[PDB]
Parts: sequence; structure tokens; C-alpha cells
Amino acid sequence: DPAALMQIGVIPTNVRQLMYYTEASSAFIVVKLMPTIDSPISGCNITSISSYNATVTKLLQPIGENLETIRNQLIPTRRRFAGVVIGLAALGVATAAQVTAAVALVKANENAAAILNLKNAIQKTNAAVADVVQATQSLGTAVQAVQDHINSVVSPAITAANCKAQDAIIGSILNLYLTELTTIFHNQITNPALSPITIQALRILLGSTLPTVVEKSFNTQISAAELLSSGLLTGQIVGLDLTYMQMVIKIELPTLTVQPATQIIDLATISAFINNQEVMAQLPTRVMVTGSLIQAYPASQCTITPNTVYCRYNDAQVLSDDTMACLQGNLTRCTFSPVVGSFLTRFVLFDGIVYANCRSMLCKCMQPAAVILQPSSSPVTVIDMYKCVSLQLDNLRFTITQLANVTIKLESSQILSIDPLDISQNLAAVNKSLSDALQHLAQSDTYLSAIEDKIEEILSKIYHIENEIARIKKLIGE
Amino acid sequence: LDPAALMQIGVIPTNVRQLMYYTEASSAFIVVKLMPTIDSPISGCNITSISSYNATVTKLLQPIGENLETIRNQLIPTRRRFAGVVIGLAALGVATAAQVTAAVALVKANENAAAILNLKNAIQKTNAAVADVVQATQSLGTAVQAVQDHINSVVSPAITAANCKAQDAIIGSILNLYLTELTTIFHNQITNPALSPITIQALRILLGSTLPTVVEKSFNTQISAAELLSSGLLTGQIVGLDLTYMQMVIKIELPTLTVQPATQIIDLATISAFINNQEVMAQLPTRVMVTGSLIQAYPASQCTITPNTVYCRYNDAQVLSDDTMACLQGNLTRCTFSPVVGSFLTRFVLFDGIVYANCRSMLCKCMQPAAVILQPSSSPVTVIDMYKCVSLQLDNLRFTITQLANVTYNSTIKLESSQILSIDPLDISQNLAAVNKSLSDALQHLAQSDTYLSAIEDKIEEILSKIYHIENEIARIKKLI
Amino acid sequence: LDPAALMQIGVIPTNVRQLMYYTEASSAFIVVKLMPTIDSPISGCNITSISSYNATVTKLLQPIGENLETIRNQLIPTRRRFAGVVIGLAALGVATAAQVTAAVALVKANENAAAILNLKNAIQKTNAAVADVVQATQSLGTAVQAVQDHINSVVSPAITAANCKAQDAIIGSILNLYLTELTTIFHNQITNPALSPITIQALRILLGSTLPTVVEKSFNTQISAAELLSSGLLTGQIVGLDLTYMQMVIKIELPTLTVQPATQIIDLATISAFINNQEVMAQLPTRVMVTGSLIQAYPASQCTITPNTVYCRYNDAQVLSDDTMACLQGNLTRCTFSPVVGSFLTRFVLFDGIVYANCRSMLCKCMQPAAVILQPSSSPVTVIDMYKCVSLQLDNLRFTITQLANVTYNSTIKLESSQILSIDPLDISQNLAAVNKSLSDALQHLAQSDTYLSAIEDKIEEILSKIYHIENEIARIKKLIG
Ligand SMILES: *[C@@H]1O[C@H](CO)[C@@H](O)[C@H](O)[C@H]1NC(C)=O
Ligand SMILES: *[C@@H]1O[C@H](CO)[C@@H](O)[C@H](O)[C@H]1NC(C)=O
Ligand SMILES: *[C@@H]1O[C@H](CO)[C@@H](O)[C@H](O)[C@H]1NC(C)=O
Ligand SMILES: *[C@@H]1O[C@H](CO)[C@@H](O)[C@H](O)[C@H]1NC(C)=O
Ligand SMILES: *[C@@H]1O[C@H](CO)[C@@H](O)[C@H](O)[C@H]1NC(C)=O
Ligand SMILES: *[C@@H]1O[C@H](CO)[C@@H](O)[C@H](O)[C@H]1NC(C)=O
Ligand SMILES: *[C@@H]1O[C@H](CO)[C@@H](O)[C@H](O)[C@H]1NC(C)=O
Ligand SMILES: *[C@@H]1O[C@H](CO)[C@@H](O)[C@H](O)[C@H]1NC(C)=O
Ligand SMILES: *[C@@H]1O[C@H](CO)[C@@H](O)[C@H](O)[C@H]1NC(C)=O
Ligand SMILES: *[C@@H]1O[C@H](CO)[C@@H](O)[C@H](O)[C@H]1NC(C)=O
Ligand SMILES: *[C@@H]1O[C@H](CO)[C@@H](O)[C@H](O)[C@H]1NC(C)=O
Ligand SMILES: *[C@@H]1O[C@H](CO)[C@@H](O)[C@H](O)[C@H]1NC(C)=O
Repeated sequence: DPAALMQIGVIPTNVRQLMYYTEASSAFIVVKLMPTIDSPISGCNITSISSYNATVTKLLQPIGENLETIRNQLIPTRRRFAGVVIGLAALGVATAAQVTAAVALVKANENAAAILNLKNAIQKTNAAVADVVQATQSLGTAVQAVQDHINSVVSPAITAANCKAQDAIIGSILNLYLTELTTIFHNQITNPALSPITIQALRILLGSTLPTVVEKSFNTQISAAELLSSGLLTGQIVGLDLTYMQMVIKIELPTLTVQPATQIIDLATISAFINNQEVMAQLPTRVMVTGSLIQAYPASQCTITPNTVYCRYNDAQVLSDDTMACLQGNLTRCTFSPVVGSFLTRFVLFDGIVYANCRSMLCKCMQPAAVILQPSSSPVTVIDMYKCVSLQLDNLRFTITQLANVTIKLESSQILSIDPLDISQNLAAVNKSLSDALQHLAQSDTYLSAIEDKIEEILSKIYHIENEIARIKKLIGE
Repeated sequence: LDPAALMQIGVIPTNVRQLMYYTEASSAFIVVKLMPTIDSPISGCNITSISSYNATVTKLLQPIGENLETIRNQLIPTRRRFAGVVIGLAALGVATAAQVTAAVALVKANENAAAILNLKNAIQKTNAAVADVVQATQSLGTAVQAVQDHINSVVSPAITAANCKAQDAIIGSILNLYLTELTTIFHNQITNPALSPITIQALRILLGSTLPTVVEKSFNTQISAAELLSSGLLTGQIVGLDLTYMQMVIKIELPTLTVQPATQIIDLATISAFINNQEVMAQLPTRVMVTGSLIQAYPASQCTITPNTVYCRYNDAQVLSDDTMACLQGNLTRCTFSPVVGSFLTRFVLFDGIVYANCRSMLCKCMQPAAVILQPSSSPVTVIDMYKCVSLQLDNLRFTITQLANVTYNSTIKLESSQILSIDPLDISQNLAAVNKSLSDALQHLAQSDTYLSAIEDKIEEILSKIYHIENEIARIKKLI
Repeated sequence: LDPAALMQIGVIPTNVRQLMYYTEASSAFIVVKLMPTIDSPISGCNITSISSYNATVTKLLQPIGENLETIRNQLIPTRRRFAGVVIGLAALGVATAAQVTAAVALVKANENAAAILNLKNAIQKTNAAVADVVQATQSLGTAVQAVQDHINSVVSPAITAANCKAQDAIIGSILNLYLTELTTIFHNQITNPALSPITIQALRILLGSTLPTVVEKSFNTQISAAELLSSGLLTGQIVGLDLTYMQMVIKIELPTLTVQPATQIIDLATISAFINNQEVMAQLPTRVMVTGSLIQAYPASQCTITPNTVYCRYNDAQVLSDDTMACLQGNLTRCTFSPVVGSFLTRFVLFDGIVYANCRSMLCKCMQPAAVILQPSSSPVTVIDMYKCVSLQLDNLRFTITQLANVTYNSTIKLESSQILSIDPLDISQNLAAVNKSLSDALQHLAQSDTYLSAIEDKIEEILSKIYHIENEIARIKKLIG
């Protein structure tokens, strides 16, 4: 919490809010894998069409078989899903996510079936994008990623002359798409039908259609530029027909809300100069604060904006008692690893002010023409208008115009290395010292046990002396 | 053999696969014709983009070409018909077993590669994206040209002073786009580039829309082109090159897998658990190989995975510690738990119809017997089969449970809080510094302690003396009487 | 300096390369026309795509523009001609050196930027993939349109109400593919988007089929277009942008390389060895920098590598521990080995004709001199040169050794078993917990040995007291008797 933690060299670089998922707006798409070629054909065969159909069908066999095993067999069983999830054993061993996704799958069964009910019209229609319609109502959108390119190249008629050439252009168009499909449909998981469709997969699958579909299916105020460039869009396969080669995907757009009393701070670190060496604090690069509570929170899998971080689920990791204390101001509990600093990690601008390691890097001020030096008592030296106005950090001059407002104590036992190999070597060293301490103990024990025995002899002598003084005292005393 | 009943700790076997080794392999030769054929007549015009493309690509292939020449037409076959053993390997400088292996293969494919480049003229004259290279009614391999179909599509029937500007432009963006991708594969960084493996990813860039056709046409295997294209099975290596004709000969190889008996590759996932008053997660390898009583960490990140099989070139196993083995072998007092920030996605798992959840860290609201499932401290994880709940609700997710478990909680769980620690470097280093600090005090305390000891030795020599004199003084006083 | 007698340990030098520092960098400007030119006449027809593409590419470039403004158009130049001062940096909020460095370079190029962004119309109205930007017999750089050629092939000579739907479809997919790729480069995540660098990856997406042409045209160095495109030497930054004309001015920068006199960058590979009865591997860094007697880990993950050279903008070196340095310098008693599961691929190496192999873990069968090479426990690795074997066979691999080794240099290999341990975090923590348990017992046992020490000192104090009385009587009975 105490950002006064930048005396050490760790500077906050961002403060975003945390958004969670409340509900989701959806849309159904039918990916038409086989394009429409309705021009008459005689005395000629277009082999590429056959091959594409065969290779793609085999490629989709796992998704299909999984779909049947789950859907068309153990959950909706020759009847109509009424809301009770049954036979989840069908999934074998599944994660919470997969189980969640399976339920969503059966819940979508009725819509997927409505759309697949029109598979035939969808196939006969030549179109890159098209509204799947049933008597005055839109079920969703039907897309075919290669249709436009195909229409540009197909001959109005395919005769025995055209043949060779046509089978070639259609061939390369289909095969290129096929190849990209190969990139997305690999049979490795047990329930592939339940794997999420990423925006990258959607791009491959929908080709040049993605933009059009993105707008056509969502009415939110969010622009098509955001949906495409961010990672909010995510979909899942909800239906398949291998004969018409049509895949029904359900796309989803999250409805993000902000979680109160929670911030997600980014921490960067410049090299400090402590106890005679260039070092760098060792802390998480992204933390989450909720009052006094602090967790590590890298949103590598979340969508990040300049002022917000939207995450599917919580990815927080617990920090160590020593780490927290260090973030909460207590700098004697931090940890610094030595480093080979460079220009890029020796300084940083922070709202006009510049924080830098002037001990490791030459902070040669120009206007005041005075070379800045750094007290061995200060890890990092600040630099505002007061200390300079036109500073020059090796090959880079620039003015300074702001002013910064506002006890140090660092033990060299805080300067360690956090590297497996390095740690194991120190561990070995510590262990050898424990072994020396144990030997010292043995030596020590042996000696004390020897004194105890001499003490015994000494007592046996005191007695005899004592008794001898009692007798000699019987020739003059009682 | 790994009590899978290590599930009481929250680790669940999510997969069991067979391991497969690569006995032999089938291969085929491909000639990548880098220069498109253009037959439409040219007159009163000069397509320059073709000149540039030729120049840039020839440079980009100089390193591979030079290397290929040095090894081949220079030192390994020694420009003398190979015999059976390789000679002159010092030519490679420093090489790894994988590279030497490839070098040996290079010279072995020497004969075939020659046969193919021997037809570089015909191969180049022929306009075709894919064509069979033939000699004496035999097929030596396949000839591909990734852009041909596209070029053919755009190039006009006759190029003339009128077209020139527009034709050169389209033929240019086409060749240039290919060039860019190609420039993404051939970067000279190593000392022996001609020996670097060609991946399916590079193979795709190199062959373009031609890949599916080639894959099908090169092997007859039962495996489908879909498996071949979508798996990582296929691999290739350069074994021929003619910079003049810009034709690169490549040898593609498809393995012939075999099931190594008595071996399984198990995937291990962990849900969080509640132990000694904290939400923790067991720390173990995520993928182990098992053979008898031997367990090794087997991260097959370099292999081809199937729902039932794992196949690798060479095993990438890692040895596990005695404690970690003890743990997976069933001795839970040896496992290691790290505290974690649980979430819905990590507090339960479905295992063949029965659920396994951390009902302390999560609200397991049973719906049928309408009760809140309470998790006793002596259970880091609860099991929920039909007998405990026929209708369960887990945070907005409701489902039925109609399968019965098989009681094996015969032995109570013995777990010490010392098993709960962080396995993260930073955290480990801090702990080590604490340990060391504690030991340094002891080492100091022993040094001072070593002083109160030197004092005793003294007060003892004093006593032994005063005693020696008191004895003389007594016998003296005694002899006087 | 670095006994390669580190080879007796199975760690071998695979590459020695020179290091190179980036001195000066010759630049060049590029104007990216994000909108193609359709000159053919249009009648009664709305090419819908041109509108949509435009609305989208624009909201996409808003962040880069908005930010690029608050910086250039509002807080560094300030409605006036720059004068080498750089004020108002506070506008960047918190910014790193690389960013600040860029903000400087931005305002510095502002002049050339606006110059180009002043020939908008000439650029827009012109129809070409690659167009030289000129102003009074001078090249201000190059203007480029990634999709132009393609569009020209497609676009009909005259777009009518009959061609419409058809044309809007072809043109529309061409633009949308490009738009999609652009959606891959321009996500708004940072605070100063405009400052983020442009990679050859981003560059490729942006200029498409143009890149090879632009590159060769705007640089006259000895480096071939091939290398500039294959390596990672090229970089650029967004200097000028105009949302209305959809033109982005970019500054491509090609670095001038300068060798660091003494430094050398060595790559270390390790084969398994057989030490204290088990197969293991030495735990050293993979790439190190060596200058005289200083050694640092040098992972040039970013840098541009060549068979003989390594060029980086700034260092990425890491400090090595004393034990690691001692090991790298020949003191093998300080190295660290980890038991491993060996494989063919990691059991041997060819070093200038001579093979180095673990012949305990692998069967080193000599073919010509016909014999099986045995490796004594004392040799963690064996060296097979021509003197030992002419034709060797390492299962399936059969080759000839024609070189001789002379590195017969002798030095006793002293290796303690405490050098064989795991470097895996989980394993380290398990070991640290055991060391802790001992430290724990030692401390309790110490508590006790502190109790005796007091009790011993107690009976001593007593003895020394009884020796008082006994001493007075003997001095009394000595006088009261004379
Ligand atoms: C068309 O050609 C394909 C092979 O290219 C063949 O399998 C098919 O039988 C031919 N057409 C039919 C259905 O007869
Ligand atoms: C795919 O080929 C099969 C024959 O194997 C045929 O029944 C089916 O209609 C084809 N699908 C399409 C959409 O062409
Ligand atoms: C900061 O650490 C020191 C010792 O490491 C401790 O004495 C102090 O109490 C800690 N911070 C506070 C005041 O809680
Ligand atoms: C510590 O040293 C002893 C012998 O000196 C050894 O048995 C132990 O393995 C070493 N360290 C550990 C616990 O790894
Ligand atoms: C054809 O164009 C190339 C460059 O594009 C040029 O080098 C050559 O001179 C031209 N034709 C000739 C031989 O004049
Ligand atoms: C590529 O250019 C070279 C010389 O510039 C020429 O010899 C060669 O014929 C061209 N490509 C081919 C093999 O047609
Ligand atoms: C498990 O480990 C304990 C100590 O960690 C050991 O005493 C016990 O024998 C092991 N389990 C059994 C009974 O094999
Ligand atoms: C252990 O602590 C001692 C003093 O407390 C210190 O000298 C030593 O460097 C520490 N261990 C290591 C080598 O990190
Ligand atoms: C073309 O269509 C778009 C939307 O479909 C519309 O906004 C635009 O006004 C139309 N063309 C023009 C500029 O009139
Ligand atoms: C982009 O759209 C704007 C208005 O929507 C228009 O002024 C501009 O001409 C379009 N792009 C260009 C520069 O052609
Ligand atoms: C190598 O290490 C040993 C102990 O591990 C040490 O005694 C020796 O001095 C070191 N090498 C030399 C001779 O510097
Ligand atoms: C060492 O053991 C003691 C108790 O057995 C414990 O308090 C300490 O935390 C353990 N090691 C460390 C410093 O983590």
C-alpha cells in the first residue's frame, strides 16, 4: 500500500479497476464450411471439392463424436431437455469449466436444432454472410469465409475445357482455408466439443466475415473495433452436422460491472544501490489491493484496458508474510537481487519528477551544470526542478518542470539471489554450516560430560579431606 | 502403484495414455520450386518485381546453400560415392547428436536429391502448383510451387507495354508476400542451418495451399491427411538446393509409432483442499510416466498427444525426488501443499459422475436432501456421490448426481502443517534466509557458550590445585602429630 | 580464461560470437495509407464496405491518436516550433526510460512528420502501393498502401448499379481481412500507446506485400534487403497520424553496429555425465558474456544473432554467483550436477571431429578397431578421437573419426556427492524443510546443553565454596596447634 515504497525503487505505473462478469449477451452463428458453387458442370469433375469435404469431415470427427456422446446420447436422451442436468458421467473426468460448458450445451440444444433445421436452405444460399430466417424471425447468422473469393473466380459454366483451371483456383482457395482449419482443430483433449473458441480461432473460422458478423450480432454500445481487438468475444460449439458441414457456434459478449473497493496496481522496479552494489527489489509485477489485503494478480488471461482489468475468474496468488510487509511500507523486510543495470532500468519519469539510480548511472545535469551524486544512504535519488531543470542521462537531454513533496535502514542480509541454482547453492552452504554447528555441539557436549566426571572425582577428594579434618579435629576438638 | 486414492488430497488423474516410440519411418521427397512459371508472352515490357524477388530470395538462401555445399559437395561424401560410414565430420565444427544424425541423413539422401535436381530444367519449365517429378516411368517425388495457382489466376494472357505497370504490380505483391513469409522461416543464426529441422509450421509457409495435396500424395499410410496436417508428426530437412533454379529439395518423414508396453502417461490435476485451516493445493508434476514402481515427471510438451496416446522422438522424462515419489506412491505425509486463492473453477471436478469438491472453501448446497454439505476438518476434500446428494447446486450451477462411489477412506488422513509451504523462488529464498538467520544465532551462541567453557576449565585447574595443597597441608599437620 | 576443461564435465562451448553495440541509427519515414484509392467511376451505388472499414479502422486508431495528441499537439511542442528543451513530460504520467526516449524522438521528428502529413491529398489522390513522397525535388520518405495492388486487380473499370453488390463484396473482404490483421496490432492496453514500438511483425501486417519494397528503397546500407527482413534489426515508431485521411506516419530506424573490443559471447551446451554412480547434467547458464575475468549470464533472447555476431540495444546480462563463476573458471568442485534421465540426443557431441560421450550411460561401440569403449567411474565423460577409434557406432549412427585430441592436459577430478542435487523449486523447498528440521533439533539440543552448562557452573561455585571452609580450618588448626 504505502507508495513511499519507491525509495527502494519500486514505482507504481498503473491503477486500474477490477471488473467482474455479471451476465452475458449471446448470438448464434452457423459456420458453413463448404462454399456454394451453383454454376452448371458437365464433362468435368472438380476433385478439390471432394477432397476438401473428406479432409474437413475427418478433421471434425472428434468434435462430432464428442457432441454425440454428450448431447445426442446421455443428456438429451431421445426426448426434450426440461432443465435437469443428467448423466454428467458422460464427460469422464471434467473440470468445473467443462461441466459448466456442457450444461450450456444442452441449454442451447433447442436453438441449435432450430438453426440446423434450416441446414439445407443455408447450404443452397450463395452468401458470405446471411440472416438465418424462419417465418419472420432471425435465428442467427450463417457465414462462409471463402464464398466471396470463390464467386470472384468461378466460371459461369464449368465444361471439359474450364475443368483443369477451375479445379485449380477452387483447389487453392479451399486448401488454404483447410490448412488454417488444421491449425485450430487438433484432437488432443477428451471433450474437445467443450473447448472454448478464442477470438483467434474465430478469425480463422470466419475469415473476412468476422467484422460483419461482430456488428450484425451485437447491439451493445461497445464498438466493433473493441470486440475485435480485445478478448471479450468467446464462443462455443453448440451443434454440428457433418453431412452439410455446418457448425453452430454460440458467441458471447460479457456484461462487465466494477467490483467495489478493489484496485489492480502495476509495479515496475528500477535498480537501487544498496550496501555497495546495484540491486533490484523482488516483488510481484501486478498486485491487487482490497484495503489492507494484497494478492498477486497477473491478468495474463484477462482483458486489460488503460483504466480497467476485466477477468473471467479470479487468478490471484497469495503473497508471503515478508512480501506483504514490504509492500505495506516495511522496507527492512524486502528482498533485493543484485543486477547488471542498464540505461532502461536505471530511471523513470513519474508525473514530471524523475527517480533514478544516480550512483550506478551518471546523472549529469546540464542547465545547473552540476553532476548529481548519490548518498550511500539513499537507494534512489529523486530529481525535480529544484535539483535540476535540463538533465542529461547519457545521450538523452530533457527539461524537468515539477516539484516533489515529502528514515532508511537496509541490512545486506536482504540482498540475495532468487534463482533456483543460486538458491540451491546457498542452501548447500547453510546446510554445511548446520553441520559445523552440530559438530561444535558434539565437541561441546563431550567436554561438559568430561567436567561432570572430574567433578565427581573432586567431590570424592573433598569428602576424604573433610573426613581427615574431622579426625585431626578430634585431637583438639569434640 | 500410485494410489489414485491420492484424490483425498485433491489431486485427480484426468488422463491415462499409452506411450509410443518411433521405430522406423517412411519418407518422400519434395522439390519446392521457389520461382513461379510465367508462360504468357512478354513484349515491350520488363517485369522487374521478378528480378528483385529472385535476388532477395537467393541472398536469403545463401547461408543454407553454402552450408549445404560445405557439408555435402565438400566434406562428408568427399565428392566420392558414399560407402556406408560417414567421413569428415570435423567439417561441421561443433554439432549435437541431432545435427550429426541429420548430417548422416543428408549424405544418405544424396543420391535421390541429385536425381531430382537433375531435372531442375523440366521441373522449372512445367507450370503447375503440384506435379510429379518423373524419370524412366518412376516418381522421384513431388514438385510444388506455392504461388503458381494464384499467379496463373492474375497474370494476363499476354503481357505487353500496355499491361506492364499493372502486371508487374500484381505479380509483385504476390511474390513479395511469399517472400515476407519465407523471410520468417530462413534466418541465418546457427553455424549449420542446412541441418535445422523443417517444422510443419515452416512447411506450411513453404508449400502454401499445396500442403494438403502433397501430404496425401506422398504417403499411403492409414493415417488421414487431417491427422498428418493437424498433428506434429510430419517433419522435414533440406537435402538439396540449386540457387540458380531456386529449387529446394526437401525430405519429409512420417514416423511409424509403436506402443511401449507396461507404460502409461498420467495427467494429474489438483483442485484446492482445506488443510490445517487454509485453502491449499497439492504441489506435484502435472504429467508423470508410470512403469511398474517407477514414476517420472513426463512433460510431453514436445510430442504429439492423443486422447489415448503420447508419442515422442526421444523421452523428455525428469527424475522426481524421494518425497514426491513417496507422495504419489501413497504417503500423504510427504506431499507438499501451497496455500492458494481458490475460485469456482478450481474447487471441484467431476469424476465419472461423482463430484470432488472443497466444500469448506466453497458452498456445496445440496438441493435434494436440501442441506448445506459440511466438510469436517479431517477431510481436505469431500466426495459427493448419489448417497450424499442426488441434486447438487454449486454457485449457480445445478445438476444431478446419480453414480455411487466406492469407499476407500479406510485410513484417516495424517497431515502436518509443515507440509504447507510456498514453492515459489522468492518465497523459498526468504524462508532460507530465515533458516540461516536462526542458524547464525546458534553459531554465535555457541561461540559465547564456548567462553563459559574456557572459564570452567580454569575454575577446575584452580580447584585441582587448591585441593593438591590442602592435601599437603593436612599430611604435614598430620606428620606433626 | 574459462578452462574448456569444463568439457571433462560434459559442458561444451558450441559458439563463440562477438558482441555488438548500437551506436547511431539511420532512419526513414513511411506514410501508411490505411485507405485504398478507387478511381474507377461509381454511379448509383454505395460501396458499403469502404464506409464500415473506415468507421472501424478509425475507432481503432483513436487511442493511438488521442494519446499522440495530448503528447505532440498539446504538451511538448505547444502550438510553437520546438527548441530543444522538452517540457511538460508530466503529461506522460508515469513513463519508462524507453518511452521517455521515444517521446523525445517523437517531438524531434514532429517537423518532418507534419511536413508529410501536409501532402495528404497528393498521397490520397495518388493510386499506388508504394509512392515516393516529394516536395520540391526532395523525398520526405515513402507513402504506402498495403492493399492497393489487390484492390486494383479486383475493382471493376466502372462501378455501376449492376456491379455494386458484386464489387462491394470483393472489395469488402479485401479490406476486412486487412482490418482483421490490424485488429491484431492495435489493442488499447498501455497509457501511452503512441510510444509503443513497432516490430517487424507489426510492420509486416501494416505494410503487407509492400515491406520488401519499402525496405530496399529507404536504406542504402551494406546490409541486404534479405537480412533487414529476416533479422530483427528494423523497428519504428508512430510519429504522425491523421484520423480523417487515415494516414499514419512511421519512422523506420536501421541501427549502425559497433563491436565491443574485448567481450565475447559463448553458448554452453551440456551432455550427461556419469558422476558418483549416476547419470547427471551440469547446471550452468546457457549463454554467458566473457570479458577477461568477468562473466555474466547473457540471454540474448531479444537481440539479433548471427553465426559470428550478437547485437543488442541494451544489456540483458545477469550476475552469476561465486560458485557458478568458480565453476565456469575451472574449479569443478563448485559446479552443480542434477540427476537426469538421459537420451541419445543428450549423451554425446561432436567437437571439431572429436566426440565427447557419456559411455557409461550409452553403448559406445567401436567398429573399425572393433571394441566396446568402457568408461571408468573416474571419467565423467569419455573423449573418443581417432587414436581410440576410427569407425564409431552410437546405436544406429555410424561415422568416422579422423581427428586427434591433444588436450591430454591432466588435472585430478575431485567431485563430492554434495554437488549432485536438484535445482527444481519443489525439490529445493523439500530440502530446505529438512535442513530446517535439523536446525530445529540442533536448537533444542542446544537448549539442553545450556542447562548442563549452568548446572556444571553451579556445582563448581559450590565446590569453590566448600574449599573456603576447608581452607580456613586448615589455617586455623594450623595455628591453634602451631
Ligand atoms: C470425382 O472425382 C473424385 C476424385 O477426384 C472421385 O472420388 C469421384 O468419384 C468423382 N465423381 C463421382 C462422384 O463420380
Ligand atoms: C460431403 O460429402 C458427402 C459424401 O461423402 C456428401 O454426402 C455431403 O453432402 C457433402 N457435403 C457437402 C456440403 O458438400
Ligand atoms: C518491520 O520489520 C521489523 C523487523 O523486520 C519489525 O520489528 C517491525 O515491527 C515491522 N513493521 C511493523 C512495525 O509492524
Ligand atoms: C547436508 O549435509 C549432510 C551431510 O553433510 C547431507 O546428508 C544432506 O543431504 C545435506 N543437505 C541436504 C539436506 O540436502
Ligand atoms: C529488366 O529489369 C531488371 C530490374 O528490374 C534490370 O536489372 C534489367 O536491366 C532489365 N532488363 C535488361 C537486361 O535491361
Ligand atoms: C534468378 O536470377 C538468376 C540471376 O539473377 C538467373 O540465373 C536465374 O535464371 C533466375 N531464376 C531462374 C532459375 O529462372
Ligand atoms: C510416510 O512417511 C512417514 C514420515 O514422513 C514414514 O514414517 C512412513 O513410514 C511413510 N508411510 C509408510 C507407513 O510407508
Ligand atoms: C547466512 O547468514 C550469514 C550471516 O547471518 C551470512 O554471512 C551468509 O551470507 C548467509 N548465507 C548466504 C551465503 O547467503
Ligand atoms: C452507405 O451505407 C452506410 C451504411 O450501410 C451509410 O452509413 C452511408 O451513408 C451510405 N453511403 C453514403 C455515404 O451515403
Ligand atoms: C474515412 O471516413 C471519413 C468520414 O467517415 C471520411 O472523411 C474519409 O474520407 C474516410 N477515409 C478517407 C481519408 O478516405
Ligand atoms: C576450488 O574449490 C575448493 C573447495 O571447493 C577450494 O578449496 C579451492 O581453493 C578452489 N580452487 C582454487 C584452488 O582456487
Ligand atoms: C522450521 O520448523 C519450525 C517448526 O518445526 C517452523 O516454525 C519454521 O517455520 C520452519 N522453517 C521455516 C523458517 O519456514
